[PDB]
Order: sequence, then C-alpha cells, then structure tokens
Amino acid sequence: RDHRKIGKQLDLYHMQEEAPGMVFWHNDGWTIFRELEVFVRSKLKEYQYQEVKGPFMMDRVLWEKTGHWDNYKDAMFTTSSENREYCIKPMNCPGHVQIFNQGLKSYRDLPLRMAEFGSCHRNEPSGSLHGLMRVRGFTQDDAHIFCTEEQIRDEVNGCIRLVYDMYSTFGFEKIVVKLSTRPEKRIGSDEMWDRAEADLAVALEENNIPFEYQLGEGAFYGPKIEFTLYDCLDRAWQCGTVQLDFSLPSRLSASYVGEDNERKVPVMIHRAILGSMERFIGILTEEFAGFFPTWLAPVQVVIMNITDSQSEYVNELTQKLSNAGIRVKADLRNEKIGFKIREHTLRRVPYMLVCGDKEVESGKVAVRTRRGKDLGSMDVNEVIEKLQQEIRSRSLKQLEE
Amino acid sequence: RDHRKIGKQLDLYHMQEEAPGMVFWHNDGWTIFRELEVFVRSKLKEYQYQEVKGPFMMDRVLWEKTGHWDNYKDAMFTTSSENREYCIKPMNCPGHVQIFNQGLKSYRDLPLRMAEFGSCHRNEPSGSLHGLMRVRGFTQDDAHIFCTEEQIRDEVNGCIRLVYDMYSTFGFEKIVVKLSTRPEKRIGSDEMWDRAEADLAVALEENNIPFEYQLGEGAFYGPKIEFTLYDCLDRAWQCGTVQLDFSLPSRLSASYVGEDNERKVPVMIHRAILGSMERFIGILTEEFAGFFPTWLAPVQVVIMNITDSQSEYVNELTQKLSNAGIRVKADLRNEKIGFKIREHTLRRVPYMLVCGDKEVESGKVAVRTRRGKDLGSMDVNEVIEKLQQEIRSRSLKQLEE
Ligand SMILES: C[C@@H]1C[C@H](C)C[C@H](C)[C@@H](O)CC(=O)O[C@H]([C@@H]2CCC[C@H]2C(=O)O)C/C=C/C=C(\C#N)[C@H](O)[C@@H](C)C1
Ligand SMILES: C[C@@H]1C[C@H](C)C[C@H](C)[C@@H](O)CC(=O)O[C@H]([C@@H]2CCC[C@H]2C(=O)O)C/C=C/C=C(\C#N)[C@H](O)[C@@H](C)C1
Ligand SMILES: [Zn+2]
Ligand SMILES: [Zn+2]
Repeated sequence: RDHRKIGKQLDLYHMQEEAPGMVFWHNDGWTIFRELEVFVRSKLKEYQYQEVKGPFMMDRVLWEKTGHWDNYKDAMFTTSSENREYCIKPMNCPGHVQIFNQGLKSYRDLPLRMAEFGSCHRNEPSGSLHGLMRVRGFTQDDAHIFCTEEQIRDEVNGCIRLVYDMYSTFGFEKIVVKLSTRPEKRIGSDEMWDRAEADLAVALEENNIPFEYQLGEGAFYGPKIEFTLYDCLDRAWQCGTVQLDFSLPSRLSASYVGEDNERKVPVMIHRAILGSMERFIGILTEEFAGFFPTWLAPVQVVIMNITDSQSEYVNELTQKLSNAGIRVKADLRNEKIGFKIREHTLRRVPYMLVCGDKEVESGKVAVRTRRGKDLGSMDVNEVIEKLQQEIRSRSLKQLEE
Repeated sequence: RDHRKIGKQLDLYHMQEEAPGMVFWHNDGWTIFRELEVFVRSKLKEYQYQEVKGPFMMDRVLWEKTGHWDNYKDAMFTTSSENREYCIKPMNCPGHVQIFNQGLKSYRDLPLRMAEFGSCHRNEPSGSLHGLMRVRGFTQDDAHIFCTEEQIRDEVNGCIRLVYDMYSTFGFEKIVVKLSTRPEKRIGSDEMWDRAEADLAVALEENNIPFEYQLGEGAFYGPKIEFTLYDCLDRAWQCGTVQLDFSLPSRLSASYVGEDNERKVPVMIHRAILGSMERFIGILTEEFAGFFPTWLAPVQVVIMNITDSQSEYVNELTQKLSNAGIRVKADLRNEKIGFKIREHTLRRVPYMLVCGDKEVESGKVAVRTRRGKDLGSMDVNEVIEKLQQEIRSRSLKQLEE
C-alpha cells in the first residue's frame, strides 16, 4: 500500500527533479482528480456554494496586507515584472476577499459561500517532500464563508455535515475531531471568541460528535475545528478544517450594510474537507490498495476480443458503453486473451468484458472482474444498467460484493 | 459590444492592478468558463484525446533545452528555490513531452493525442494589456499529437474537422485558413518539409477548404496552418493552429520503437482551437453582445412570483429545475413583476418563468424570454424537456422560432 509504487503501476502520475514537489498528472490519475472535482462540485451545488477562480499571483503589497509577508515569507515563490514584485498564491483566501469586495454587499447577500479548487504553491524544503502527500504545488478544495455573528453556528453546522457526508462517501466512518481555542494573545475581542468557541462546541455537540479541546492551540486570528479521518490500516490523516478568521476581512477592508444600514465587517470562515486533493488521492490510493471504486476508476471497463473475428463486435460495444457515460477501452491487440486479462487485472480495472464467438452470436458479453469473479454471459443493456447505477451511487463495492 | 462593460454588467469577472493581466473569475463568468471546459472535454472524448495536467513551473535547464531561454526569455516569469531557478510555464508542450517520455513507447502507441487546459503565464508589457483578450495569465485549450510521418495527414484532418466543428458550435461558419510554409533557414530536411507541407495542403483540400498561402512565414521548427474566424461584425480573430514541430522531440529526447524494431523520433503536432479560453470568452461575449446561448448562460432561468401566495410554488419549481440540471434562481423579493422582468432581461437571463395564482392552480408557468417574447402559459415538465434539449444540443437559438 504505497501510493507511489501503485502510482507508477497504474500510470497515474510521475515526478521529476526539474520540478520538485510538482505533479505531472498522467491521463488516468487526472481522470481520478477530475472525478474528485465532479463529486466536490455536486457537493457545492447541494450546499449552495459559489465557485470562482482567483489569479495565480498577486503583487507583494497584497501579501503584506494579509500578513503573509511576515508569517509566510519563506514558503512563498516570488517573481517580478516591470519593477513590481509578485508572490505566487500560497492561499486562495485574499483573492476570494477581493472578489467579495466587488460590488456593494448587504446582510441580504449573507451568508455568501465562495468555493474554488485552489492552485497553491508553497516552497517547501526539498528534504520534506514525499509523493503526493508533501508537495510544492497542490489543489485545495477551499471555501470561504462570509456571514454575520448570528449565522456562524448554522454555517459551521453545514460544514460539519459536509465533512461527514464527503468522508462517508469514500468509506471513512472513523473521525476524530479537535477544537482549538484562544491563545494568550489574539486578534478579536474576548466576546467574539466566546461567541465563536461556544458556536463551534455547541455545533459539534448537536451533531453528536465527541471532540477534544486543544487549549491555546487556536490561531491568533481565530478558533478552529480540525478533522482527522482513519484509514483501513487505522492510520490518522488530518484533512478537514473549519477555521475562523477575524484578521483577514478587516485587513482587506471587507464590509456589508447591516439591517440598521450601518457598516459591518463580515465574519469569515475558512473551510476545507479533503484539504490537498493530490494528498487525498495518495490517501485514497493507499486505502484502496490500487483498487478504486468504479466511479473513481480511471478505466472502468475493458472489452477484449479472442480473435479478429470479434473485433467489429467489440468496437460496437465499446461505442455503446462509451455513449452510456462509462469509461471503457477496447483491447484489439493481437495477443492471447490471458495476456490481456492479466494486464488489465494488474491495472485494477473493475470490469473485464470478453467477447468470443458465443457473445457475437448471442448479443451478450462474458463478464468478469479484477477480483477474479466470473459474472458470466450477461445482456449488454443489463451490464450498462448495473454499471450506471454503480457509478451514480458512487458505490465502494462491485457487482456481487 | 465591449466584453469589459458587459463583463462588469453581468458580474462575470474583474481585474486589479495587484494582478495585472490576471482575471478574477466571479461565479457567473466561471460558470461560462466551466461550460466551455465541459464542451471541449466532450470534443476530447469524441476525437479521442488524453487529458493530462502538467506542473506549473520547471527548472530553467528544461527551458534552455526547449529553446525558450534563447527565444522566450523576456516573456517568462522566473522564481527560485534552494539556489535553483525555475520558470513558470509559458507553454504546456515540454511537460507533455516529459509525460510522453515516461515508459517505453512503440508505434502501436501512436498516434498519441495528449490534451490539457494549460495554465500559462507570459509576461506581457502592461501597456499592451487589454481586457480578457491580452492577458498575462491564461488558459489554453492545448493538445499535442505524437505520430509517425505516415499518420500526419490523418491527424491534421482530424484537427481540421475538430476546428470547424467547434467553431460551428458557437456560430462562426466564416473561417479563413492560412498555410505558412518553410523559411529560408530551418530545422528539418527538405524532404520532411515537403511531406509535412503537402500533408497540410492535401488535408485542407480533402476538407474542401480554399486555404491561402503564406510563403516563408512558417517557424524554423515547422510548417503550420492557422484558423481565423469572423464574427457578426465581420472582424477577424485568429484562434486555432496546427503547428508541426521538428525541434521539440529531438531536444527533449522523445522516441518510440518502430515496427522495424528501430529507434524512431515521433512527429509532434501542436494544436489549439480556441487558443486562449479567456480571450475566446471575450470574443463570445462581444459576439453575443451579452446574450449567451442558454447552455453558456450563467443563470438559465429565473422563476418569479407576483405575491407571497406563489412563493412556495415558485420554490418547488426552482428545486425541480435545479434537479433537472438547469441553472435557476428564484426571485422572491417584493417588487413589481415588470421590475423583475426588466432586471433579469438586462442580466441576459434566457428564460423568466412567471407564477401567478392561475399558474399555481393549473400547475403551469408563464414563459418569457430576455428578447422580450411572451411564450405564453406552458406545462412545467414540457418547459423542462425543451430547456434540457436546448442545453444538451448547445443551441444558439431559444424557443419559439
Ligand atoms: C498570513 C497568516 C499565515 C498563518 C499564520 C500561517 C499558519 C501556519 C496557519 O495559521 C495557516 C493556516 O492554518 O491557514 C488555514 C488553512 C485552511 C486549510 C488548511 C490551512 C492551510 O492553508 O495551510 C486557514 C487560515 C488562513 C488564514 C489567513 C489567511 N489568509 C490569515 O488571515 C493570516 C493571518 C494567515
Ligand atoms: C522556444 C520557441 C519559441 C518560439 C520561437 C516563439 C515564437 C514567437 C513562435 O514560434 C511561438 C509559437 O508559435 O508557439 C506555438 C503556440 C501554439 C498556439 C499559439 C502559439 C503560442 O503558444 O503562442 C506552438 C509552438 C511551440 C514550439 C516550441 C515549443 N515548445 C518549439 O519547440 C520552440 C522552438 C519554440
Ligand atoms: Zn482561506
Ligand atoms: Zn505546444
């Protein structure tokens, strides 16, 4: 269960010294990534998030305003144009605030949930870089919630439900949660922190989640909730976070018109479920030992011919399944059937369909799996039905599992 | 007819001086972008392209070997880590070759068509920066085809068909193709050039396209054809290109095992249809003067009510249309109905569904368009079917005509 070895065996990705900590996504790994993107977007539509795109770099003055220049300085890449210095974005938050600042905002626009798949580049020490898990470039599932003080609790709640939904989808039911509270010195009033902390704690309690306090471990800009999933090996992976920010909105001059027609500064919530999506792909790759659920599988079905006599037929089927929204390849190569079966078994292809003369005559397909289960001769439309159902339900288990 | 004014009016995007030439995509504009992306991906599936993702930056040595350091130096952003120089990629081609170089290749792996939506950063003089059309950051619809000299003609044919298909989708049927031939000094033998040029010419006239010749205007690394579409104002936009490259594979050491069991260097084809996708979004914004075909429209349907009495009903409908894959908003505020219709008409929302008491009792909707047409009372499911068809087909035209 090493995501790098499995990564090479399935031709998911590769890395080079000319770009340390930056992934080359091959077709299949990128298919996995894009499927993750699809799932996340379904969740964004369900939980009602906007999806935006921020610029890759912004000038140094912005990053000084946000405080990244004081705190994040070593971790940022800098480039320059026309005697102006720019940092490549380590985070998507300031850009999101810049978007929020366009147009007048009122209380009616709140809560405003703004999501992006962030392309972030942090310059990490090269000695710390490991696989997909510790990288210089990465893509965050990143959202920011602009709300009022009264809307905090509910929004945190929605974030919690989102976390558990999304995690249970991949089969992680074991989640340890940590609430980090105020340090000795902080931005924001004692009252603001009391409200925020009470909101987090109470939300977690109402969702029936046992959690542990980490005292003084909260950032100076706000209290937070962190989510650690456990894999099938009982290894701990910290992914999800809900973080309050009392710093960013005032520094970037975010404001809205309240009910009283008075200028208010919105509360900000950083929320991420998977965190780094590259890293999450590493984690999934190791959890699944290379066998991905059908919806996550780069190639879902491979259709093979015994001889050239089946070729036409195979092609025919390959179109049909392709038009059904299934990811399917045909192996027409001149090879023995066992060669193909072996090759596609090592590739962890969920479904191998075999066409001999029997299938050409009958209008059926011989169905077998990567687990060595023979499902036997099946009607094509039946196969398409079951595959489509398995894909739409994002099931962890195959037919007859 | 200014994509900047229309962009501001429709809340599509904005730009700042902290990121010159770099777009902040708001929710709506990003929705347009995502629809473009989806369409292109449909064409990638149809024309059988891989989709990959390359790294954002790479070592300066790489860009020296590609020839960018000599030719592209002023256009590239440079950043550094641990006493090593990296360039942010102006182009996606070297990364694609790097991916290609992973694993042994044979002729049986060819043609290999590799696509990406490239995030490319070139450093353009700030004074030449205009809107979405001239930008520092951009996303290219980019592909590279690795093939044998024998497959060149077929691949160019495929690219041509792709170009005309995609352009036809957006309503540009007026296209001028220009074939740029060999410069006095060039990379590659006169034979390679005779064959490539003849392949471009013959593919073009196989497609019945009266191409114009540009003599000696080709690059030193290969011959090309370029595609210029004309809009409704009959102004020319050069977008697509098919560009042969003899320089890149040799410089980057790409090779495959021939059918003769000998070492072969793959022929490389750079191909793009839209070119910059931001720029193409601008061009489309001006072409449609803000009225995006329903498939491209950020908000496809706005369901509105007369009084509170219809609110519930409206909500139902909204959810329904949201469940049918339609992008739909509910306008519940207390305002004149005409107020709402005018506001959403100026927002270029394709369809406005008006619900009064009669619609509630009859289970229907009163259908209106941004063009000012009254489509009358309609069955809800009928509207859903027609909208779904209009979207699936990517029709340039709305209902009732
Ligand atoms: C410039 C400051 C850097 C900060 C002190 C770095 C710490 C190590 C830590 O606080 C980072 C953090 O938890 O950010 C977390 C993010 C969320 C997902 C994972 C983590 C992530 O992206 O790593 C969210 C907070 C962002 C905070 C800001 C912004 N923007 C603040 O306004 C600003 C004061 C941050
Ligand atoms: C480093 C060299 C720069 C070249 C001299 C710049 C010229 C102005 C022009 O030839 C660029 C060009 O046509 O690139 C075109 C692209 C395609 C879409 C529009 C254009 C685009 O991206 O702008 C593709 C060519 C890429 C070529 C290489 C690469 N990699 C070559 O191996 C290498 C020798 C190019
Ligand atoms: Zn953030
Ligand atoms: Zn290229």
